[PDB]
Amino acid sequence: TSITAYKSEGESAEFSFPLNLGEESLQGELRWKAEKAPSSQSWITFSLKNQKVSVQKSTSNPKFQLSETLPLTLQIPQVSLQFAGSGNLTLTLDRGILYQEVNLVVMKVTQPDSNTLTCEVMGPTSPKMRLILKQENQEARVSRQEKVIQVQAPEAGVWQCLLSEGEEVKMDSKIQV
Repeated sequence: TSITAYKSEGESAEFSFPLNLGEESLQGELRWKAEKAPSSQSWITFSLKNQKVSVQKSTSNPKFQLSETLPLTLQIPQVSLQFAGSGNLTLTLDRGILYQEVNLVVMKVTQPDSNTLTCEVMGPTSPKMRLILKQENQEARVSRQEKVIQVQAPEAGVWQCLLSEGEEVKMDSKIQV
């Protein structure tokens, strides 16, 4: 089921749904819940006929983009902490309602003044997930088990910011301070 896409702001998230591509025709719908402003209405309606995907009136916020053919890739295109959350991609009567869960977690690293270095993430994170601000190739300076960690008066250099679950680093992002 589930699929998670980890991205730094300003990047593209692209999900790929690669299931049982026979001669199928579908009606498909994707609806999204953006994490802090859960203003319901995000969706895209599309249809499949002969391997050509098509969109029946979609939404515009975020601008979901669908692949005009198989394989059915949905791409949210210039990610932002404000679009992180998750949604389900319902597929239809292929034979029944086939479904997929989809998520997007977003990281934002900033140097707000020069006392501050910040790293914040938004979206669906496990609680065995911690944020880490490190110097480019050195060791973790801060490793807090929160969603926004901060570092006081960072030494000039490449800092890196990482999201890890267990010994698994889900993602990272660098900044030159």
